[PDB]
Amino acid sequence: MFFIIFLAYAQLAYLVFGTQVDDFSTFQECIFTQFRIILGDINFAEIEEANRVLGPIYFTTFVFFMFFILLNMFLAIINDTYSEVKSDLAQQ
Amino acid sequence: LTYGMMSSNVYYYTRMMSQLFLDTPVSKTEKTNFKTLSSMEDFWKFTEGSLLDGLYWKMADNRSFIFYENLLLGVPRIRQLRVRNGSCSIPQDLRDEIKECYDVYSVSSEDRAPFGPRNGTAWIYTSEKDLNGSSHWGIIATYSGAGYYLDLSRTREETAAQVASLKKNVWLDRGTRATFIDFSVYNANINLFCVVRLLVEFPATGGVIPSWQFQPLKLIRYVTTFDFFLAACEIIFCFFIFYYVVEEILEIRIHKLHYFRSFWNCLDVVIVVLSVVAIGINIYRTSNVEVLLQFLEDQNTFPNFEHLAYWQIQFNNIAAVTVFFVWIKLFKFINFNRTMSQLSTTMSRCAKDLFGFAIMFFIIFLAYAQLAYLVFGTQVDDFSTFQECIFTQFRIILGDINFAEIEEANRVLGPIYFTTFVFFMFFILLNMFLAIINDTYSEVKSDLAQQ
Amino acid sequence: SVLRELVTYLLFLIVLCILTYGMMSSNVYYYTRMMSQLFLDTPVSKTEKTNFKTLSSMEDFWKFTEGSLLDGLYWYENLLLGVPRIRQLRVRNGSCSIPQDLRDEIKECYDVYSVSSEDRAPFGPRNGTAWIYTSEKDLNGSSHWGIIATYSGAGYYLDLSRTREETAAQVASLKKNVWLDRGTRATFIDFSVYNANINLFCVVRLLVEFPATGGVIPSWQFQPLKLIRYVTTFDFFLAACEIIFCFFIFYYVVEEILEIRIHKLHYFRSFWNCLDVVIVVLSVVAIGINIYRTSNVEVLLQFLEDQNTFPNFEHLAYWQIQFNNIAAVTVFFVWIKLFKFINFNRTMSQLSTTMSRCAKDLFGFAIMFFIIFLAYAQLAYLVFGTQVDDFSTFQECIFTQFRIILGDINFAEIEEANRVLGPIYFTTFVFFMFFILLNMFLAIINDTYSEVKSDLAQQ
Amino acid sequence: VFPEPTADVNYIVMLTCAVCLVTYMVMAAILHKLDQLDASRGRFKYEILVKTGWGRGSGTTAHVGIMLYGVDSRSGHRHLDGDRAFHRNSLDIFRIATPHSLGSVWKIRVWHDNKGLSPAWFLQHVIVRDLQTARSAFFLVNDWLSVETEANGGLLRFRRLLVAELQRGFFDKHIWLSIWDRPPRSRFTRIQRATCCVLLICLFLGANAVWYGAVGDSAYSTGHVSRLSPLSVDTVAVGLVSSVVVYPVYLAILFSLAHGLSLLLVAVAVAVSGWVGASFPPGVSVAWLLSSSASFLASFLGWEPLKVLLFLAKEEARKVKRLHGMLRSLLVYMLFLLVTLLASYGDASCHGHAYRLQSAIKQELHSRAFLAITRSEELWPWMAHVLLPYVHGNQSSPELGPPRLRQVRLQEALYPDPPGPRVHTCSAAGGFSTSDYDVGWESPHNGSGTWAYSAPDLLGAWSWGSCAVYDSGGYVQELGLSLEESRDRLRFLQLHNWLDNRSRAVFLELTRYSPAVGLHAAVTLRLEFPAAGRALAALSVRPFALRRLSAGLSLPLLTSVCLLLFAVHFAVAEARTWHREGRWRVLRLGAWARWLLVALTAATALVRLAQLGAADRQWTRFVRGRPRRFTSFDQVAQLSSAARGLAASLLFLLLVKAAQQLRFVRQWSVFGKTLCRALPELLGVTLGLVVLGVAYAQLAILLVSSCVDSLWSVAQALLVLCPGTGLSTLCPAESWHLSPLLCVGLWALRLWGALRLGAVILRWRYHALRGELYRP
Ligand SMILES: CCCCCCCC/C=C/CCCCCCCC(=O)O[C@H](COC(=O)CCCCCCCCCCCCCCC)COP(=O)(O)OC[C@@H](O)CO
Ligand SMILES: *[C@@H]1O[C@H](CO)[C@@H](O)[C@H](O)[C@H]1NC(C)=O
Ligand SMILES: *[C@@H]1O[C@H](CO)[C@@H](O)[C@H](O)[C@H]1NC(C)=O
Ligand SMILES: *[C@@H]1O[C@H](CO)[C@@H](O)[C@H](O)[C@H]1NC(C)=O
Ligand SMILES: *[C@@H]1O[C@H](CO)[C@@H](O)[C@H](O)[C@H]1NC(C)=O
Ligand SMILES: *[C@H]1O[C@H](CO)[C@@H](O)[C@H](O)[C@H]1NC(C)=O
Ligand SMILES: [Ca+2]
Repeated sequence: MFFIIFLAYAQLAYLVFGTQVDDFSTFQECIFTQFRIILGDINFAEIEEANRVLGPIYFTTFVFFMFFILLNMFLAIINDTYSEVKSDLAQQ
Repeated sequence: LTYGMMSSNVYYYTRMMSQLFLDTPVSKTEKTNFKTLSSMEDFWKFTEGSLLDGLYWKMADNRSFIFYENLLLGVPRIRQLRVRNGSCSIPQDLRDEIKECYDVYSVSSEDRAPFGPRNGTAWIYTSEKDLNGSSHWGIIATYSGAGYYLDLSRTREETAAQVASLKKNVWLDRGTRATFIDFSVYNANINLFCVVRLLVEFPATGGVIPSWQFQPLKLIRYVTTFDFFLAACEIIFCFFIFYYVVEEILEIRIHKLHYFRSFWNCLDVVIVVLSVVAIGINIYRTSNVEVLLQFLEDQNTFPNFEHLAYWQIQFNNIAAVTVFFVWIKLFKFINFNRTMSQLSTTMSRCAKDLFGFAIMFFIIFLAYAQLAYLVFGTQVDDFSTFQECIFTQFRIILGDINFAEIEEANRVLGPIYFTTFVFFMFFILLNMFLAIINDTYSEVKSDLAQQ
Repeated sequence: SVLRELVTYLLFLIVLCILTYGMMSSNVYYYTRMMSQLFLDTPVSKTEKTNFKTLSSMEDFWKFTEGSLLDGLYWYENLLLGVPRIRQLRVRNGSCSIPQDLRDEIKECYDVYSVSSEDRAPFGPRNGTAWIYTSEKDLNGSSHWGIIATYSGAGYYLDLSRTREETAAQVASLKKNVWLDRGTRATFIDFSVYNANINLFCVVRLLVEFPATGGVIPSWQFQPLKLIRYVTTFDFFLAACEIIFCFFIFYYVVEEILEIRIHKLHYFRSFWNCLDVVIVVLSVVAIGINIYRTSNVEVLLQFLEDQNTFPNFEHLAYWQIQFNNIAAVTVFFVWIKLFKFINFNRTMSQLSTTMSRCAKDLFGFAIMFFIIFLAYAQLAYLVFGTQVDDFSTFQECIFTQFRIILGDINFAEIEEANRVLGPIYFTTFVFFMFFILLNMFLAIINDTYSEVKSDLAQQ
Repeated sequence: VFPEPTADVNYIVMLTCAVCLVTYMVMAAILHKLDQLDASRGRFKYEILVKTGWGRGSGTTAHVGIMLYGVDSRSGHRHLDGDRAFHRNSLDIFRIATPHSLGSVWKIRVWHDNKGLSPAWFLQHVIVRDLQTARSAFFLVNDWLSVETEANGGLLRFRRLLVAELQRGFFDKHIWLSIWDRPPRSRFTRIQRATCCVLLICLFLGANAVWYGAVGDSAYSTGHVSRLSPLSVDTVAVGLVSSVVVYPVYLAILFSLAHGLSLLLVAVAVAVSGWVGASFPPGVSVAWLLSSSASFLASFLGWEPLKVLLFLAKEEARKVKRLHGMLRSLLVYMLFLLVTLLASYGDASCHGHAYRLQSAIKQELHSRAFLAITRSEELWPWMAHVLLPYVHGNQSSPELGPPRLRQVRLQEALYPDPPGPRVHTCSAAGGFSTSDYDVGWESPHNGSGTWAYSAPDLLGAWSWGSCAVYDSGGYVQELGLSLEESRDRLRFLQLHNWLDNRSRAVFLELTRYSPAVGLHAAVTLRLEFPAAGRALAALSVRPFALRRLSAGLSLPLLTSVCLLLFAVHFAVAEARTWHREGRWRVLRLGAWARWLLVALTAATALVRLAQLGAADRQWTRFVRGRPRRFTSFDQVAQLSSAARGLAASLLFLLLVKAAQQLRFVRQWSVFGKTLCRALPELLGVTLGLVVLGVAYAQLAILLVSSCVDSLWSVAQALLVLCPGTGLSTLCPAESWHLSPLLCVGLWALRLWGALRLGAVILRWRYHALRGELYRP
């Protein structure tokens, strides 16, 4: 699911910024740029000027969905699995 | 369709022109370029300097190939928009030391009278209809398609003389509000036009604001077999959209009259609406190309290609959003085992609580944003507009911020803002989402296991 | 009964804090920075744009030693503490085996620097001590641990003069009668300055390494030191603080000795005793370094008036660096030690029990995390080892990965070095560290917390 | 007349319409909840016997009640049914569930019910003496009359025919005080009243906007709207005519599913308010609000009162009391929010123009030339090269006063610093000696020379200098006669060295004004120098709108006085509770938060009034003689700025309060409960985090400030820093500020995990709160 959403966002970014920003020149470059956005290693001074509308929307929605939804879901899965396995192992 | 619409690298096509016209210093001894213009004299230096160097290249009245490959089409055009004198209202207290005053740009305050040496079209107002122009939506305001315009020549010697004459007789006063430069190139190697527009804004408070636009176009599509393949694929896409809308109408007709409580029907109707809008835009755009024929009838006039570029940008945005939503629609089918079913159930069950908490999260976010706008909004320029404040906060979340630039804007209440925002964003608001998601996932998994 | 412990620890902590604040604003960083800018930033000559930080050939070094070095040394306006020394370490001809396949066009080879392949024969005009090998013992030096190798203290040395018109002549004579042959491997320059305007002694060492593959590599170190004396009342206040600190550490060590004498059978199960002994040993080694430095600081002023002798003052600089490094971790541990008092309430007790009951699981998972970390580091070393310079050595790979964890990526050199398997490495590392592995830590803690609260109910 | 050819927007009308719509939405939700609660069920009441067996012959199914037409509670008669259900020859003796409260006055009335057979029994009364409040009498007429003939009494004449009726419908047909004072089971739904109320207020707003925007020239043309101050004939005579002029249309719906279409009409109402109000001068938009308020007050006092001339029960009671209190609090908070919004965002266009103006001023003086200065001798050609054309050239046509110049070295000449480097920050200073002087140097010829000391003035004592700061002390210059005398004066100053010698700062600041935007600005440059030659740099441009206290009744004055009224109301309300409880009003948010709110509300108005007065005084001083002095407007440019910040802070608080009020949704009430319950563990973890952050911060800065790129190999990679700066550029020897330390500590805490620990706590608490409020 995570990579389906990631590739949808990457394709949108490729179609929007693919001729002006040089960080979205190719699809693989879009993927690498999206991975670098998580670390906070992007300009955003070129994203906003390449497209004033639909440029900031992409960035804000991507940040909100990656940081506040998917990472928390990974953490929840890991926490629940660890607690369940430890409890059942101790019980048995 | 998407992979065909992004052909071989037109990114380099755009980049070469951008570097030629934007990164080149206006002259040899100074280091300012178009991106760092700071005064009207710098604009005049640019017009007679790097602009003419980039526009005209050497191989009787021969044409100009910009990189020995890109053919300059017709002649470039320059235009300006200005306001009337005495269009503001100064107080009677200072009505002796201040005589003249010009307001900000607006159609109510714009000038329409001849000025200076009234000789030709450069000193006479021309209406928008008689100029076949339209609005632009610049950075400061939205400028009309009218103004005072001049058409340059096909050779450097005549254009230089024209620009020198425009500079001698003062054509840029302090009443000037905006200036546009427009032209186009072809580059027959790959069949793809390029439209170039450069805008320079002169705000009423002084200073200069530059902006640019380089837009590739395709107007002679059917040249190769791949073009016919793309046309056939477009026809197939139209048939698919027709079938989908027919199926949607059948499913909304009688069966499940409500039909809106699925979140998949809403996605389907959104996709259909976007697709039909894109199809209509494409049909209205490709069938209106009389500008190209008029230019080809006589190739010594300005080629009017801005409407095509505007509609191409609109179509690109619509297509990108449609593709994104079509790809998102794939979640309707990934339920092939018990692992994905419980994940989808968890998401669907926790969405209703995530929305309720996101309301509070966004209220607090907007409170912080408005505080930052009101405090740092006149000195930082990362907070100069409300949406810029929102984007700046989203960047602060990622750590892409310069704390020193807001610490010096306000010695106190700046560090307070930064510290409180970071603390309450990473220690409270981020963890409540995790709490909700973890509780819902645990409840769903335990319910399934017990049942 | 813990009130006395809390109050004595509070007095110890405030004493340490005031000592730190006294060391906080010594204003030695700014002087060293703008004196480094005097040597490493000014163009080598009026025409060339290069500096010591960007040396690239033998000629650049030869221009540096006649130019930016001389004019910035004989004129802020500091005065010399003697005569600077310049030393050279070289290897011998025929120190490696030329393959027989292609040896009719190559006649001599020079191996990388090593004690086995070091040269000792008198080369060039055998006039003085700059053309004859002198052992380490006569030079009273030690190893340097440079960038590409570690260098002995021996070599071919020459002491310059206190007058510019003679030092320039000496270095010109060295340049004329060729001194830097193909066998040269390293060059050291050492001196010291005073800068009477603000009382701060400084020792300066510059090193130029000549690899066997050609080129040069520059490195530098400027170290400040002080000759503190009772000249005001504030320095007396800090002196009283130092005596108070000595009394406090003696108090802590004697009662630690008592508490270990009464319970010598078991003393390592508790965690705070280990922290206390670490604190006391760090404090005692730091104070020993300080007393040695203040005892030996009385010999450096002998060269201030007039002395045509080179002062070897590198041990003081090394031990001062060690003293700063020790002081930092000392205050950190004496900031951690504060954590054993705040355990007054029931909630604090639950938090402390949660943290104490999950130490073994965290340590166990650290092993797996480090195994995966070393696997990734070895992969990065094998892939980007010869291209990026953030992965040139194994420790550099380790530190680069640590910086990547904290968000300090470059990704330009990584992508350029390997268009495939570079981005794969980056993406896989980011995905598996920011979404899977680092979460597991928290998971452990999370469970423990719940368990703790649960037993409260059963209690 | 078709107005609005322009494109600027007026924020007052939009803000007030948004506030009214939002308060209507909240009231509609809460009132619908209350209506459904009341309809699900649809003092004066005593616990005494009602055995009225004084007669017989009236055997029939009868169930009547009483009407306690008293003070603040006048309910009608009710009915009840028992086992026998009032069979033949049976007298009912029981008490009914009546929540109306009467008083110890002549307020009693009992109804009857004669269904079928006529009444023959004589039911005297219910003998009650003292049960709850003794609001009844144990005596009556006890007579028989026609069918449904209710006996009158105290505890048909025209003078008393329907005067009692004026105590039933008085708060029923008065649409304002009828949303919480209606009788049970009425055909009004209690939200139709809110619908017609919001329609009425929006229609007042629309009528006032239309009159002030379009129909204002037929009666008196050539700009009749030119007075804003209340002269008892203006801004009042417009409200009543409007008021009345739509009153009838409001009636038209008061007479029914037209409400579903009525919300449409209200829409287009604000539409004209969003259209005709865009071209409103500031003086007109501050009278439009006053006229609307006057019209509403007239309707509340003059026209509506004239129109009227023509167990579980305790739980429900406390619920309805709580809901009424919530309505009152909602209205008060909405009014406070509207006042704060008007105080904050009245001139956002001026905000954007001010930012652009300051940027243009900075870029037009070569700010990065002044920032990168290291020679005290190139300052004079810098001033003679870019500053003189700026001040005297045709570029800055509006200047508003001649420039000025001054500095501080005190009485001690500087010394030649070492070439290249300089003193640490400002070493080898002087002090500050005040005394007269003459041309060339401090050496009087016959008396007090022209080169005076220029001592501090009455107001403006703030410069916030890095090393030292004065108010006005310095060698004041004139720089007049823009033609040629400026260069001559500069050359004379350079030659005579009257102020060149013994200098440690620059402190140059003249003026700025933008006639188009309508904003002034104060630009000041500081070049504090440790000694001769090397110097630091700093620039500060502050734009502001020059509005004066004598200008009239501008929006800031009205907002400030309303804020002061709100502050005093909150203060007295909190003092009433404080005096009720005496002392020991501690250990709760309560008073400790209300006091801070009152302090903020008082300061955000006091600072505004102070800046208005300071601006007026400075403007008068400047107008006295304009081409003689400097007048130092900078002080005003500070105060206004401060005021703005205060306002923002206030709004911020109010906004977060809105989030706290979202708990009223039952399914969304767990987040606030979770936070409130987990607060102690969060505080403990916060204490631990603070200790760890302090330790790490002072380890990191100690490691950093001990070397020049020669720290370590391990610690060079594990050391986090404040975002926005690198590792090479740190350790400023001028001052070790606390804010970089806080940033470093907090960001290091955030990057090393150490902030997901809250997720360990909150999650648990969240789980614990979903077993104690969803399970049972
Ligand atoms: C034989 C005896 C054995 C001795 C005991 C053995 C102990 C062995 C150490 C294990 C390290 C434990 C913490 C290391 C965690 C490092 C990474 C981390 O914190 O992960 C977070 C959860 O972790 C966590 O909250 C874990 C707990 C957080 C606490 C962080 C403090 C770090 C170290 C404090 C030093 C104190 C004392 C030091 C000297 C005594 C989740 O990623 P998060 O989204 O949040 O952002 C990260 C993103 O921004 C960049 O990575
Ligand atoms: C602008 O108009 C004013 C009168 O309103 C006049 O004094 C001034 O000279 C005019 N400026 C021009 C024509 O440039
Ligand atoms: C106007 O046009 C005439 C003829 O085309 C030319 O001679 C003159 O220089 C132009 N400019 C003026 C009169 O300012
Ligand atoms: C180094 O030794 C080899 C031994 O074969 C000799 O041929 C060569 O000439 C020597 N190098 C020089 C510079 O003499
Ligand atoms: C080495 O020889 C003499 C030492 O007696 C010295 O003066 C000279 O400068 C040196 N160099 C030569 C002779 O090339
Ligand atoms: C080092 O000290 C020794 C003392 O034995 C001295 O002989 C020697 O000259 C010193 N260094 C030098 C110049 O070799
Ligand atoms: Ca469907």
